[PDB]
Amino acid sequence: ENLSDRVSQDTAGNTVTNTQSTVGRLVGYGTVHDGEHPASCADTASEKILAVERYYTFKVNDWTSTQKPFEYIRIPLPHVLSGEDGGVFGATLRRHYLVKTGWRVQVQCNASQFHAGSLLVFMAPEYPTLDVFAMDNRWSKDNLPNGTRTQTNRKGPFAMDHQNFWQWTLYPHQFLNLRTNTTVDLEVPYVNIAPTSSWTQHASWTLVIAVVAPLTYSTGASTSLDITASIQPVRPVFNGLRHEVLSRQ
Amino acid sequence: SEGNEGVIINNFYSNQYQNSIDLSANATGSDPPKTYGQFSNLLSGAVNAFSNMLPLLA
Repeated sequence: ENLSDRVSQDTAGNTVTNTQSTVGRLVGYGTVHDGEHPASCADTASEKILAVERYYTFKVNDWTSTQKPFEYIRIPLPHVLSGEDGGVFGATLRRHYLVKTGWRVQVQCNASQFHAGSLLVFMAPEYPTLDVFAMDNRWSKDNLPNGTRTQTNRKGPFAMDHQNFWQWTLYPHQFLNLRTNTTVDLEVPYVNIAPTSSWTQHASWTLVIAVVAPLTYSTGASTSLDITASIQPVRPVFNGLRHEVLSRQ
Repeated sequence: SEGNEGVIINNFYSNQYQNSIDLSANATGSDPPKTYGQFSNLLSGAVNAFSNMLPLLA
């Protein structure tokens, strides 16, 4: 079973995550979101809402024997938490024009000492997601590695949404290797083209889950491994208060 | 006392040879010497501290 300097807890409001097999928290770019006000806004921000700075936990998908290498699932931020599952975060988010935040994630998946396989979990700024910024529905190897080009663009070399997955480890990441761990912990600071974001039309960060070494096991072993995640906005700062977005969807 | 021996000369054989060796045992036991000689096989590298370390699991 799981041990000692590998047993770890993280308290967020009224939220706390525990793992008995961690490998540490990878802090991307080596910095955390400071929670500082955007220098481009004259209005004072609403910040430090306790009800907002906690972990939102929901399920991603199911890992099976069938997934092939590099098939993935994307979770666009802040969008995934802008709805009902986003609690007061979502509610506040829908009434502000702009949000500036960092992310702290934990993705979870257990198997046994008789299972073999590994996931790659990474977080990437400006990763190409669905149009509508929603979590992918099923695993896909869609539009890797040359991007999506137009129908007719018969001879085009590639499109700007290219993604050479052979290099996905350039992104802040950690491996969820079944023989080693059960959880992966990442944290990223705020990065964007501007001092704060009009989140409505931009999913600036994407949490990506990909298979790199396919699931293997002998008969009688657990057969499908669920994948869940805990996401927490790190010191979000809101500005430009107005009426509700509404069609939140 | 002594027996029937009355030679002037020092015994040619030393005592540990001429006689048995009277020993005395103490009630509470006695500790063996620490070592019976210097013959030994040695175990090295038993422990740690120092390598291509702390890349090494917790």
